[PDB]
Amino acid sequence: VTRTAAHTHIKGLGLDESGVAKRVEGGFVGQIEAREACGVIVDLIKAKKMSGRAILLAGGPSTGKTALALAISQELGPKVPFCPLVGSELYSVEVKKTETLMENFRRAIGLRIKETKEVYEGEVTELTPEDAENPLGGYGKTISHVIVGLKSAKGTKTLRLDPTIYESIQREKVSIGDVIYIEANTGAVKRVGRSDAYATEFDLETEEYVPLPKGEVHKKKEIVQDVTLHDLDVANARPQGGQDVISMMGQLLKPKKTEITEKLRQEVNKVVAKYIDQGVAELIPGVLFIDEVNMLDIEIFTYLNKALESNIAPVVVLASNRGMTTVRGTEDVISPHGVPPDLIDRLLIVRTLPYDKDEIRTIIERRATVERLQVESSALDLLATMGTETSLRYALQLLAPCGILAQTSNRKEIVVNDVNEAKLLFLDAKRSTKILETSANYL
Amino acid sequence: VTRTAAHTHIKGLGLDESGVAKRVEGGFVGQIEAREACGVIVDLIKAKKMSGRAILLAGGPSTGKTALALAISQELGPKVPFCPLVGSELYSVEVKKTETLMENFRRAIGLRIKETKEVYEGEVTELTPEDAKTISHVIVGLKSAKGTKTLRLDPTIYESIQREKVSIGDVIYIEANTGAVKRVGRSDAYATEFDLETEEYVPLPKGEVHKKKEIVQDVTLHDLDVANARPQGGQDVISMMGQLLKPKKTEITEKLRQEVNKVVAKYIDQGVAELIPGVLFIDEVNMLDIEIFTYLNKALESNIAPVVVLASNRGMTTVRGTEDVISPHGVPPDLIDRLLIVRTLPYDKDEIRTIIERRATVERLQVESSALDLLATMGTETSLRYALQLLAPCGILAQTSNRKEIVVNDVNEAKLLFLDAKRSTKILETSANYL
Amino acid sequence: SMPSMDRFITESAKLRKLDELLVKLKSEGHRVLIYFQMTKMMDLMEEYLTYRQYNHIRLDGSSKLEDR
Amino acid sequence: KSLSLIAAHSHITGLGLDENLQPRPTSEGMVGQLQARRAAGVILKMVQNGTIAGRAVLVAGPPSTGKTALAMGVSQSLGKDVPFTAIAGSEIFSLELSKTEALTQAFRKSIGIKIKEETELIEGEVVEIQIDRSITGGHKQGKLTIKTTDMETIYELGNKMIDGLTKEKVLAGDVISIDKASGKITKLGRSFARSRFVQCPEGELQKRKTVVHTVSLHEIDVINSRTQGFLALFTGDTGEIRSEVRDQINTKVAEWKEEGKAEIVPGVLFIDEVHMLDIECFSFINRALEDEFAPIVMMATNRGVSKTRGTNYKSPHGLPLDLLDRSIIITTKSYNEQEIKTILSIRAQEEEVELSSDALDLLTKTGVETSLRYSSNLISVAQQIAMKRKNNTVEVEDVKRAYLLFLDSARSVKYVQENESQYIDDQGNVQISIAK
Amino acid sequence: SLIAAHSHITGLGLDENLQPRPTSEGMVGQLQARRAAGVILKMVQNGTIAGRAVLVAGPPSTGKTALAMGVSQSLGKDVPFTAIAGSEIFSLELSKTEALTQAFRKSIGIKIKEETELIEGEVVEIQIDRSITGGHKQGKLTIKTTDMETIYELGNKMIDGLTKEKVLAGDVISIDKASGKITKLGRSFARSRDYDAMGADTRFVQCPEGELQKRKTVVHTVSLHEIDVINSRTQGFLALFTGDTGEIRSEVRDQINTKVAEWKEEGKAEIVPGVLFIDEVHMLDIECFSFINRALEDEFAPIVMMATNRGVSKTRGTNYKSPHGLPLDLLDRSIIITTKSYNEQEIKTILSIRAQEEEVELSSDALDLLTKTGVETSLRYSSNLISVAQQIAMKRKNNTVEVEDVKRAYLLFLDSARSVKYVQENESQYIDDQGNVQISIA
DNA sequence: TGCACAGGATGTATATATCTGACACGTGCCTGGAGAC
Ligand SMILES: Nc1ncnc2c1ncn2[C@@H]1O[C@H](COP(=O)(O)OP(=O)(O)O)[C@@H](O)[C@H]1O
Ligand SMILES: Nc1ncnc2c1ncn2[C@@H]1O[C@H](COP(=O)(O)OP(=O)(O)O)[C@@H](O)[C@H]1O
Ligand SMILES: Nc1ncnc2c1ncn2[C@@H]1O[C@H](COP(=O)(O)OP(=O)(O)O)[C@@H](O)[C@H]1O
Ligand SMILES: Nc1ncnc2c1ncn2[C@@H]1O[C@H](COP(=O)(O)OP(=O)(O)O)[C@@H](O)[C@H]1O
Repeated sequence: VTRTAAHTHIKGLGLDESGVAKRVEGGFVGQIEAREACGVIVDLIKAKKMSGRAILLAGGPSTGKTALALAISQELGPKVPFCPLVGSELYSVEVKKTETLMENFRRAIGLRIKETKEVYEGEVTELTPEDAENPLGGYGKTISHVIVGLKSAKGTKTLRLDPTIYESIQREKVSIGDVIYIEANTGAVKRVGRSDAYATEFDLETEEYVPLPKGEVHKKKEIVQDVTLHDLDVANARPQGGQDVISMMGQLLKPKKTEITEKLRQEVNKVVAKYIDQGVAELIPGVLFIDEVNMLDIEIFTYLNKALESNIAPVVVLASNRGMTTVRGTEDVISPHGVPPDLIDRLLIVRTLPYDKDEIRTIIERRATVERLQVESSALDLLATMGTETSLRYALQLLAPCGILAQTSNRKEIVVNDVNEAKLLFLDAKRSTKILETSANYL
Repeated sequence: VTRTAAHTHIKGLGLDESGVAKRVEGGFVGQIEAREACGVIVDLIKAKKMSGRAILLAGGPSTGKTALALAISQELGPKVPFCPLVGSELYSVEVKKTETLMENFRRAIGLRIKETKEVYEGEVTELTPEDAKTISHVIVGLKSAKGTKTLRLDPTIYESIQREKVSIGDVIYIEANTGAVKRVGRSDAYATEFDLETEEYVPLPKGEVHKKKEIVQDVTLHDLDVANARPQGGQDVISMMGQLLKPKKTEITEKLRQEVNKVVAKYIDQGVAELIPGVLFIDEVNMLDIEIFTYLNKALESNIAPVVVLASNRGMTTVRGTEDVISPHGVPPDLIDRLLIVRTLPYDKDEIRTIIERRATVERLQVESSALDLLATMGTETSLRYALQLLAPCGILAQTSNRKEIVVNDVNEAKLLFLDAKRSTKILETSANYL
Repeated sequence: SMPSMDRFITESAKLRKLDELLVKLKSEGHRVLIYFQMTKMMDLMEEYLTYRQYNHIRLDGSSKLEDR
Repeated sequence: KSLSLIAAHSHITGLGLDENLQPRPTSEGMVGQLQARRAAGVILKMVQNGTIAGRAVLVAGPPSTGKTALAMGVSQSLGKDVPFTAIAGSEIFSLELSKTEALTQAFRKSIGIKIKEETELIEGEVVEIQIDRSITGGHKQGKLTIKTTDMETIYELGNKMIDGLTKEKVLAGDVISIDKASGKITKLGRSFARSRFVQCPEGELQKRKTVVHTVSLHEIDVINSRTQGFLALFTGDTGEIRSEVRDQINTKVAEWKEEGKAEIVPGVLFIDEVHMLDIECFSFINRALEDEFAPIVMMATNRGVSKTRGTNYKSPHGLPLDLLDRSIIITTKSYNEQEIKTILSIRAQEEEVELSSDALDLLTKTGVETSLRYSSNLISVAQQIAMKRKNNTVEVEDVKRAYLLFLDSARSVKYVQENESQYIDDQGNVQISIAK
Repeated sequence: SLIAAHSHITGLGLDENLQPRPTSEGMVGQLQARRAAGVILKMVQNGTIAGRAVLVAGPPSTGKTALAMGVSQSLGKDVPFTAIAGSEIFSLELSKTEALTQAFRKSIGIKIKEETELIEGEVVEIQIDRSITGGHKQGKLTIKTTDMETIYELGNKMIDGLTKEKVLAGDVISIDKASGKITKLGRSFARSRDYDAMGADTRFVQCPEGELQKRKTVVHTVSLHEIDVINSRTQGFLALFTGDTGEIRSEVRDQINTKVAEWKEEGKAEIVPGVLFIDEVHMLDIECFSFINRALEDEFAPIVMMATNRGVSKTRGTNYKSPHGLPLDLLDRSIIITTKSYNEQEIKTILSIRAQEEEVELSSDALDLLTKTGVETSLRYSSNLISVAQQIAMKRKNNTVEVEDVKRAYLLFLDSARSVKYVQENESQYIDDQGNVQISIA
């Protein structure tokens, strides 16, 4: 019916109006202090005043670090942008890692714009061009004007088209009897389909039949758009959307990432500030999430030191599970969580704690509830004891083979024999390591 | 007014007509033997006969090597090519380093071309093409403030004229030798045909219609190699927007260089051209890889190689790119067998004082004689460059208190505000947390 | 991208189930009346019928007395 | 203009100095470091005089002791029109540009050219447009009535003005600006006629306006190089500009300077975290400072006797002695309790946070105990705890709650060290099970 | 095709109770691993859960890739099975994470349902109107059956499909509307007067009778990575074959995810997950493992199967040793299947199956000798000796491999151990680690 | 004796449905304004 994958039993942080976390609500069990700190961070993000704040989630493996970031993303809502990253994604072969980090920084700042469009639309009834005096004169096009007759509901208009508009008109392969849509902001033309006023069953090109557009031919409408700053940066960097030669050739070449200079970013910031001052724009800062932060090296950390001190950069959430580890790209420095101390000085560390037997048991119970399985109480106790003995994730991932083995025996509940058979068929890390130690030829 | 940056008190080697260096001449203080050797090298370059000769000048830091190289460049004059270079500039990510080395080698060989510029400009009064669909010719009549002139033109220039949208009454610009056509604008006599218009209006040229001039073109062989080896193709004269495909550098083959040499050798024999070899100067030569050092041996044995000047301030140092090769000045011994080494000696107290006085004179500062000995003692105690770089904060602090003369209190204040390397190192050792 | 018609039909569950019932009702070859309460609730339903090219006529409050 | 939420250096408006280059105890958002502020004022006068070039200034000190804030104060006190390029140390390791080429482009972005030119504009409010056209459109007759608050006129219109007016459709009551030579018509909006909104222009219709342009040398280098157009200034793929075009630009700028057609302005290139550069970058910087077209370079680092990158030996400040011989060093110091309290007060007033006096004393105590930046960061998250229980002023227990929730470095190191079996060490050995 | 190493395996050999038969479907022995692989196969066919990592480990020559091939054969068609090696991630064109993302998204299939109309009839009249340069093309087509007669309008693609495999007014054709396919079935009129240029030797068929137009419902499976490459740029269908899909941006991927969810909501499309098999997973950097640790937690993630044969070896990209060459973060979220070595009876059954596959007839004594030498040496050597002894068998002209043929094949070709013995005996003739050799024999 | 809480009563809110109600547009015609002397 539905697809579940290691998550989606979590719907939020699960707090009341005072910020006090319940013991079990919202799909979360335990970790009260971390959830309250994440609620404070959520309120700070919703305040929309700060810039360049950062927190770090530190804890052991399998303790709920990525779960808290996904709970923050669910508590914020879909309107606030959220860019999840892994630390290995910043190394690209097309552009340096500094530009990729700045791109992901600019990808987490949203914007909402009320946009006004001048629209000519209707049904094409007359398509008549007229010619130039000397078509082989070398300079100037072949034709001079194109007369287009458009008919909408309760209206009819005639237009004398520029040839440059007619290139986009004839690139869409319009004809007499087609409903078109001309956008005067960019010159883009959309061919909607054949009109339904004529016959239907005499076509061979699986076309779509559309009634006449309501209202007049010439229109003005207001459109609310959601746009990030990185979208404006890559739109101005590779210009596609005009009707000129360069904008036409921009759509045909193979795209490649380029080092966008800071001058373009200053110009985009100036235009966005003008749009905000005009009262048609609203700025929505977001969250950038970098999981497995220990994969970064010293150069990206040193650039991140500068990039957090700008006046645009969003809230950055990191995560790591290292105790005292040398930073990558260095030889002999040793720093907590693989994060250098100059970056550590600008953070706010949120500690995460391991679980107990009862918390493991109720987590197993809720994840068996989500996966639509029925578990007996003795099998649940055995699964909780296994989770304490080996791993929480190993007891989590043994539920579905137990369900398959129960279903092959024509049963609905999960009993102790299925758990024992899944133990015997499937191994964990410790038993595999113990087998590898007592092995013959590097098993 | 004038910008002074670490140099420009050096105007030459300060030699006499017999090549004997005076003690204070050309902005140079001391350093007799290195200046005389550089004068001999300057005479050898002005001989214009030998190819691939290399010298190297070695010494301590802040001792006058780069000043000597710039003095050589000032002694040769501006018509002789001089390509400055640092050793770290050879590592490019577009082509191999040997190609960049050969490019910088061929950037130091120049040419001199005698040319003639002929220009017609003025208002168009007559534009009558004649055929025999193909125009045979076109007759254009120009007009300026000193009279008119009627010219015949081939249809090739007529195509460029109708490219520029030239009508009757526009001010144009025609180059006779190259056929370049430029439209300046409409004449001021037609400024009242409309109240509001898109055309721009310019007055008549006050000079004659026909102008002639003799010019001398200076090019290098690398410019011809670049112009003959464009990978995408040619370009127009005006291109405000670049090409859709980005042209990067390419490994230029030996065949193109041979053909360029053949064409230039043919043009020299007619007396059109004149060949001026130059100097390739590479500073900080110890930052070169062993592969570039090996390719330099091949490049120095060519027939068209210029005079190469190297500088280094290392002692017995391991060569970059190797593991257990120890050679003097960071230069491998197979290369060291091919140059002549010029030694450059350090300075004592009074020459340091005289250099400080010279830089104070150049920077338009007035220093009391009591502060000058303290500045010289400071320079001998720490560094010459630290004493030289402390003159402008001293001048600013003197000008702040409405004084136009350097008082030793300003020198003490500038010593207190700005530290040298040794005192900063002593702060580094006697500290707890990262300074 | 122009507002689609299939989406106009799938974002409303009542209209979707009405389409599913009307497919077999038209396959049976029948006659059917539908009652409404809003102006636009039948104005959009006319658009659905013209998408389905079904034969239909409309009677409401804005209709003149001769048309009835 | 210049949209910004709140920065970490947003409270600094410049160096706090008098006319005699002496630092005030607290002025323009800067507290303490009087010798560093006086030295930076001397460097600012060095830049403002503009008669010398190619000087290196190194700012060194412990971390979180006013290093980047001094550069921000210098940049704010510099004013507009003077270039200021602020790059990081690790930004020059590109994939399509060499390190020396990236350093050359960073160097040549800090020298500007001042060109003053005058144009003619027609700005006013459109009263009436009368256009007469034929059947085939071969000829068009036009009359335009335009006005200001002081004059009225009617213009007989040509063909190209008519075609430029039907394009970018103008009506009555609009306020437009027309350039005669280029034919560019800009709609400034509508006038004050209800029947965006822009007040009607006054004075003469045809004004002569002089504008002063400031163009960096790198833009002229990109434009004069014929391989790419001016769009490479925005796309960024300039791709290893050659040297002969730079020599031509230098000679042409020196030629323009004698005839008075242009003026040279120098700027400041600021390289934060200069210890991340390689040895070849240092060797290029050693020769890039000895040129007439060179700015004043400010470098900042906090390393003390660290390993130079690309070598195998340790050097003071992570820099070789050749670069340290060409530089003058400004040293910053640590702060007392009163400087920390004043800085926290300024940061509280910047973020619009009301602090009680006892909360300020607690923040000062935990600032002199651990770090300045930790106590600066605690204020904005203590204010959310204050607003959660519906209170405006931040009290003592809100700061204590924020201290309990968010950890600092010294507590986290101890919590890691007591529970080292739960984390991955340098050998990749971890224990995940609780029992046994 | 040809005979490969795993060409004898058709399925996993399991009953309805997921209990492995000892000798069935080309797989013998290894009952625990076969039962576990059947459990994984039923988990995949369920299609409910996502992002499970399965690790197959053991000694070399044990049946790991054989188990993966058996799973892929039991999976059937229309379910994507992406099988890659560890060294294919490293490229000069894409990053490691981008190549891993493409390999992940190649294993998710989307089944799209389409409504089409089939037209089969006899062509009567063709009118084609084209411009002077031949660019703008339009016209009318008059087709008939034995009952009806309809005039259709033609576009550019229809005219291009007509002017290829040229129809000549009397051919019986079939047109699919949604696919744009034109198929010339044959000629029914058999005109006498014909031009002497083309062949026009098509078969004689009858004119079709009944309805001219018929509605039909068709389905097809398209991978997610195909949709990303198609919507990436203008000519993405060429990039599906040339492989020039350089670093597709994230906005394309999330818009594709939203559109796929919309199509599942509308009932148009359904999502079919698959299996991604990474053989020799130990040849991956730690950055690839760090990316896999987060890519396994997405909803659009397939069942990842990894196989390795390393013991406690060094993880690539680091300086420490880990079990199976994998860090403990990946080993925590993975489930391990352990394969075990064989007896002589399983070796004999394997050799008999491989001899039956290669059409090689063995005597009992030759099979016993091959079983003994596969017990002593590796199994793969005795598997490889069979065809060599077969060619020796027709070199003496008898179609039965005897003991002397196996003895001659053992004489001519060497093991791993015998070559090591000869090298250690004659070390002076081979180039060693320091580049020393003795070529002269005096 | 006063106050607080709970239950009932009523207003209302916003899209309907009928349903008029007074306005703006598509055809005749004839005579008077326009051309010519
Ligand atoms: N408090 C909790 N309640 C329920 N499930 C949890 C909790 N904490 C962790 N989990 C589960 O444990 C698994 C590992 O957590 P995650 O944060 O994804 O990895 P790690 O903790 O190693 O960073 C997740 O699948 C998550 O569902
Ligand atoms: N003989 C001299 N007379 C005047 N100035 C000198 C003399 N020798 C050196 N200098 C000055 O001392 C400085 C030494 O710089 P440079 O020669 O570049 O150092 P290095 O020799 O290490 O390259 C230069 O600024 C130069 O102007
Ligand atoms: N004299 C000062 N006046 C005002 N703020 C200061 C001062 N010194 C330090 N700060 C604050 O301390 C923080 C750290 O300063 P900074 O110099 O950027 O750190 P670092 O020394 O690591 O570069 C900055 O946010 C700045 O606002
Ligand atoms: N049960 C089996 N059925 C069929 N073939 C087998 C079996 N076990 C082993 N083999 C053969 O042994 C070899 C196994 O090696 P491989 O497939 O690379 O996996 P692994 O490396 O895990 O042993 C294959 O050539 C396969 O043909």
